[PDB]
Amino acid sequence: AQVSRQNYFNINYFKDAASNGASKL
Amino acid sequence: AQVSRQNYFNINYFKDAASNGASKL
Amino acid sequence: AQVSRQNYFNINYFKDAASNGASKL
Amino acid sequence: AQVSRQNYFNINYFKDAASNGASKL
Amino acid sequence: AQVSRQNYFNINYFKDAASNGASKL
Amino acid sequence: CRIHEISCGAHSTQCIPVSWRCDGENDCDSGEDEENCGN
Amino acid sequence: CRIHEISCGAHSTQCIPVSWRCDGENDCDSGEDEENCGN
Amino acid sequence: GLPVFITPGSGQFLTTDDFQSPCALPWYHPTKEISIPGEVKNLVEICQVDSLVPINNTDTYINSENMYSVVLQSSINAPDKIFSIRTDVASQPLATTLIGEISSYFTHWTGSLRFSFMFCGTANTTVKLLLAYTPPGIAEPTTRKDAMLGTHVIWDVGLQSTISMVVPWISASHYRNTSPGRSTSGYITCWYQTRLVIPPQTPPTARLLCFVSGCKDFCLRMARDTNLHLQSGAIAQ
Amino acid sequence: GLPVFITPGSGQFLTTDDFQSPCALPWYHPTKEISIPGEVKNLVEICQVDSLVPINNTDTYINSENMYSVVLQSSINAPDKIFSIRTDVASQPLATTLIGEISSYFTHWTGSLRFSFMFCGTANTTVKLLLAYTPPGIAEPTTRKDAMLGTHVIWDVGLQSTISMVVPWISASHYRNTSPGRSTSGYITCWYQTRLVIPPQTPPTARLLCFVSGCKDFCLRMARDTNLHLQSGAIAQ
Amino acid sequence: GLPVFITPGSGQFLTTDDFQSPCALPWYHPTKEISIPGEVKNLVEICQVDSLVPINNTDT
Amino acid sequence: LVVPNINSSNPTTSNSAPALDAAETGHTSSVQPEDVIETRYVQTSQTRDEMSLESFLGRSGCIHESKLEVTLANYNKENFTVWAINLQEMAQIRRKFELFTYTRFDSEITLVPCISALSQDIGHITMQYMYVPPGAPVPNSRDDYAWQSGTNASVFWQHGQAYPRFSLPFLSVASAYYMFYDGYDEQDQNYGTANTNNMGSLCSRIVTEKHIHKVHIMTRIYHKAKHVKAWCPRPPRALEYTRAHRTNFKIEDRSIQTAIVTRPIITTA
Amino acid sequence: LVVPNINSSNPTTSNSAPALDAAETGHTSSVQPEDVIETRYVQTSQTRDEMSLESFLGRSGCIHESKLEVTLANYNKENFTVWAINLQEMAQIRRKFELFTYTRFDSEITLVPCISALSQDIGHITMQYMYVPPGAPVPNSRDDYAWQSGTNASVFWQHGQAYPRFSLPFLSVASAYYMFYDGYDEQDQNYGTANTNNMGSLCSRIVTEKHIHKVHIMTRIYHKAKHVKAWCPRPPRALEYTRAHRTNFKIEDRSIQTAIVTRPIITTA
Amino acid sequence: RIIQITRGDSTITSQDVANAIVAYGVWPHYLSSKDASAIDKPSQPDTSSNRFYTLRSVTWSSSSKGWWWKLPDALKDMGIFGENMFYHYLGRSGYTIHVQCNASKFHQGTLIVALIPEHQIASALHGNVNVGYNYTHPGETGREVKAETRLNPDLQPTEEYWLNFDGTLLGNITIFPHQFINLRSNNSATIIAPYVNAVPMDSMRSHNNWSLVIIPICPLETSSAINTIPITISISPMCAEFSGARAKRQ
Ligand SMILES: CCCCCCCCCCCC(=O)O
Ligand SMILES: CCCCCCCCCCCC(=O)O
Ligand SMILES: [Ca+2]
Ligand SMILES: [Ca+2]
Repeated sequence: AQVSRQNYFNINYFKDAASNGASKL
Repeated sequence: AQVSRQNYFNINYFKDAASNGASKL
Repeated sequence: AQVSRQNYFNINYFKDAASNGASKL
Repeated sequence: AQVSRQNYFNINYFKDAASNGASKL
Repeated sequence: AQVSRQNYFNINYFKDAASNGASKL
Repeated sequence: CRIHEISCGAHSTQCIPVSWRCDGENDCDSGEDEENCGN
Repeated sequence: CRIHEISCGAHSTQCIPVSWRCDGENDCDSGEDEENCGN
Repeated sequence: GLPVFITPGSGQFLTTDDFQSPCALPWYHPTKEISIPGEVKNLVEICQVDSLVPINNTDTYINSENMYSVVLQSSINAPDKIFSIRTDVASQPLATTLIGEISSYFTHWTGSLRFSFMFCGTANTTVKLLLAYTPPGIAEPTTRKDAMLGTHVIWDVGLQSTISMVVPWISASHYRNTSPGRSTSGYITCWYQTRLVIPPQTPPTARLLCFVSGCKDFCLRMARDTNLHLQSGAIAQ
Repeated sequence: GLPVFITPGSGQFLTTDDFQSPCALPWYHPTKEISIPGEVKNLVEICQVDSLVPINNTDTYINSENMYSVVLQSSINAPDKIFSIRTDVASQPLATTLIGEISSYFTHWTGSLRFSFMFCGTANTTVKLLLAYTPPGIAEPTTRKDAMLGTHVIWDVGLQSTISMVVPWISASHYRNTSPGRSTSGYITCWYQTRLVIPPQTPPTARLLCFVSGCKDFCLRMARDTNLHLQSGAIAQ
Repeated sequence: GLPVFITPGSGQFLTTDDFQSPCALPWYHPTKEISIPGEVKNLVEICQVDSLVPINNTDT
Repeated sequence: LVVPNINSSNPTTSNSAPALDAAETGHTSSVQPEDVIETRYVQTSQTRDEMSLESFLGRSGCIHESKLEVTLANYNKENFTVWAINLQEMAQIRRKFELFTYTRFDSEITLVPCISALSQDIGHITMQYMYVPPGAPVPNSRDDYAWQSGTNASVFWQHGQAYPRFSLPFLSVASAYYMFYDGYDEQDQNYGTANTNNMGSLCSRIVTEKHIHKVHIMTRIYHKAKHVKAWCPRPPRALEYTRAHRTNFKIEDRSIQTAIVTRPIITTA
Repeated sequence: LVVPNINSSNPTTSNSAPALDAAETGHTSSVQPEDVIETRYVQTSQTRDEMSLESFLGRSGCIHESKLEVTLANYNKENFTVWAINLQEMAQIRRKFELFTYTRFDSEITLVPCISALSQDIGHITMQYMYVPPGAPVPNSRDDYAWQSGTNASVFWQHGQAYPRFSLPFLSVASAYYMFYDGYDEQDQNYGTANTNNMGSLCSRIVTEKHIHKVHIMTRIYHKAKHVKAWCPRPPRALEYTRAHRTNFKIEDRSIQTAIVTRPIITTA
Repeated sequence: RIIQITRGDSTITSQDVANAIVAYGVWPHYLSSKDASAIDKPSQPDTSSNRFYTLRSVTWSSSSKGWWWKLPDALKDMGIFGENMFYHYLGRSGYTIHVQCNASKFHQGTLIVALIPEHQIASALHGNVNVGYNYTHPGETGREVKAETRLNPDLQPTEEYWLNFDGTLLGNITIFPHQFINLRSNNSATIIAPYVNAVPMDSMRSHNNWSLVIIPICPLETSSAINTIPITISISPMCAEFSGARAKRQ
């Protein structure tokens, strides 16, 4: 899945909650 | 194929049983 | 998404405006 | 394309016969 | 896009003519 | 704790190389490595 | 600032190794590292 | 192996980056979150809060409340200046305030400011001041006339103690620097429109406080390290 | 880990590359762009502008306007040469001109050039010149005959001061080098078709300026470092 | 970062390899090709041509 | 995340006074530009994205510098470190988080090794970092069994390996970390955040077996917060920090020094 | 992005003269080949892609060389640098951008470290680069707290790590950067681009703790512009640059030297 | 071939000209509700300011080398436009510039009239030296090319016209909005310029968006009795706007 900001892709490669990148708002 | 935990992708890149990551429950 | 020039793919891997490659015309 | 063994993906990244991985049976 | 030779994938990652790999015949 | 190089400005404990000999920074605990210099 | 190697062509400041001794390039501020050479 | 290619910048460590990273505690299950009143989502929420301005910052009062209030005299019959200050959010003496301190965490700012004043004299004490904002590009105003020619507000004390007035954002560019140089965003002078007045048997002086906050307008950007706080030499554990 | 493979060239730094690269200022929001008249999208926009040619580059006039004009004599009754110059855009004295300087930033060029001339004598002063372009492959023309056998224009001064003429692009290859060697792209000689003429009581001399610009045709390629500007030893901060 | 894995052979330089590689001259536009008689596509085209044999190769 | 725009206003002359209010309430007088000045009409672009908590604490900073001095002789009996985990030790960071009463978040830890050479060469160095939770056995010798790490989480760094890094889920046995804490012990002692924020300890130890070069390992620790939430803002700090888990500020024979600058007179700034 | 082709023309003999015009207007006489010579018909291929602004300033060049000399003794009190940020310091680049009055763009910064060895060995070096915005506290010692970087953006480089690099959004508080600026201070002083282009400063500092080898770190800085726009072209520069943010050119006892070559006579080139 | 311009209560005419040129091709106009930052109602003096203001004529002779005025400034004393300019902090405007200069069918010369944005001059000295405010704000008078020492002269802009006063070569001066006055042809130039600058509005005092330049590229020769003609400059602001009103500054 890819989105818009202030497009680009980004799936979480890691099996765990914390490993994810920064949140959205 | 990608799933939910405690989403993310993960296919086994290796041709063998053991090489796979950790199991599920 | 991939295009034609003077084909090839290119998605922006980064979450920010500036990080993107060179513009088009 | 991805298959079953003793699933997983595997496309040949190389333009030549020999470069391919091990055969199947 | 992927083809047959003497299958495999290959997209040009580069934005320019010359950067491409070897031609076909 | 000699080998003609490393040597603390103290009778005991470990040793400090020659680079910090009257340099301005205090290296050996005793503070003798910086005592009576200014030639 | 000795150790038989590094040594500025000056009475004070830091020190310049032996490689720039009468080589043509001026290294120590005083300019004495290049003074009276040509043997 | 999928043919790849290394990139200029690789393997570097950037304090502001944003990447994924394996976890050291697989299968851990965070404690369930709960109902914590008063949450926070964006710093601006704060800047919108009135904090008190250390108006009186003379070596005299310096470390007591008295630095936070001002004194009005019943014996001054005339257009006299009372106090003034630069505007630039991260300037003196604003910098120590809520909004201020925070602004001090960024580099650029923009918006309108909300200055409020509260009179503390007696209930029968009355006055008429004049809060005024003089747009940059000139010099601090020396006379009342010279001052009121700009944006102002004739505030009359009566029942409601407070009165808020605004310092419109009036710059050339859209944003301005938190930390100014020799530049300014104007000043707020304050004068005697009439005269403090009292009846018989009353304190001839009255206090005047001052708060500040940002408007719906206000906004910051460019994260940088605050300058209003340091650490000289280690902290004990 | 997805099996990958490193590539010849990896980790190198190329001044002309083009890759993505994390940002040091996450969430920054550029100041909104605005209405700035006269924008620019492509250097060619410039080359299409007439700039003045330093025709008169003799050690004499060298650092004054007078290098930009030429002088015509009322006392010359005959087919006399007036001036000439090589064509190659990045040559002398063109190189110092708008188009020139820019061409000097690339390696190959191609297109037609637009040379304009403006007569400055008196209003009753009249003449008839002859701008001529002699295609490379030979030598500068010594006589008028020898010259006009090529592409030319008999310009007659009358009311409209100007007159533009063109140097067709006439090469063997499609493109040519900005910086030539011993090679050329022809010359532009200029002669007296008739004779400068005046009435009684008038300056016996007149000035003649010269501009240059590229045509719809014109075009450059191969980015390289200009040669018409250097830096010998550091710059003060 | 997408978890990857390095491969035996990586970073080597092979005179016969075949990979992509950034270009040093972005936006350059090759001179248009043209009508050059007698082209060539495959060496065999040549071997199919009669050449003379140095039959008499005596020191003489 | 946008900011409203500013509407055009007109010369009012009403019986209602929005400018006049009363701060005694404890509310921030809600007055806007328009209400006080014939204003223009502006289409603001400005964005508050950056001012989000996630953008604020969303930056990595340093929280600790662990210097280890290698000692030839008694190798296996020293050459190892320990550390009471916490953010309380480094102003910069601490000041920020100490901007809210409670906070919740996951953490991105990043390491930065520096080998200061003491002999002519360094050889081959290899460190190990183990996370020892409260209750787990602390190491006591460069060769203690604990470094087997049958369960604790350790990360190995060798020379020439890029900075290591890893992620950490919100620990604590509560809904959030306590930035402050007006409470005590079950033995009425230790007033302070120390009363709770016991995350255990972080230890390292050079792995490379007994060798020839005396050297110094200096590993700095950086920390970025992720997925954040925070409650009850507090006024920011004003004086140098002195000790961990305590607010104390009075220092050994030195004046109470703020950041507020002084001036000659108030009728000129 | 193409160029029109050239149409075939024919021997005109008309009453209208397109060749004849008047440059007094300030317009560039719009005359084309055809109008002046029985011409051919050509199908031009040529492309102006390369001549785009994005292709021009779209190349990385150097803007600064920051040399740092390590000094054993007083280690923590020096061995660090500072730098007033700007493009004004390196002809090559500067000349280009100084080709337009105003410009807007994002930037790609790339670093290039070089360790000049002074002892027989280098050991293990590790640099740090911090971006300190105007208003932020400048470092003053290889050990100043500022290097904690709780918010500023720093990037670490160690030996054997590939060149670092990062991207930067269009800064400034305006719509574009000022290449020139006929204005002054609020205190009628400092005529010049210096009046505005205050981007802060860039600092570095060797991280590796006190050690044994004297060495020299030379880090060059490269910069490529991206996503560009520019307005009001200006005539290019003609004389060596002397000082930043000023046009000045007269130099200490030396002639005014252009690039225009001289010749003997104008009737032979 | 003719022309008639009207502005405020003023009107210029010119029996013979080279059809006026528009700066960068964008007619002036007021400030867009979408760009502005100034959040207060701008004042638009209108006809009382957007009129034609005529300067102080300078003299051109067989030896003059050039001149120049900076804009705004130059107008700082011209009525309301002038006043307003100081009474406010922020100002915005574009103008129409008509440079007149008649002569005779028996003369010859040629002037280059160029309007330049952000014209940053250079002092004529070596080493750390700048230019003094006072010298780049002459007023309706302008700055002439005089070769003969000045005062506290190390804050003096160079006197090297041929280098456009900045390290560029006159001759590429054309890259800017400009016209030519060539006695044998026209007798007046005309430029209309919009507001150019990287921000909505700027301070009328501390910055000159423009800068008019006039350089005789062609010696003013003649055989007539009058061997010195004057050159006059008339300017008219358009769509004037001021913000942040307060006291008048000195
Ligand atoms: C293994 C690396 C250790 C990093 C631990 C981060 C925990 C932060 C919890 C805050 C406790 C405090 O108030 O100091
Ligand atoms: C941290 C790396 C610093 C690079 C900063 C690029 C900013 C360019 C702005 C132009 C200002 C000038 O005119 O010199
Ligand atoms: Ca010592
Ligand atoms: Ca030397």
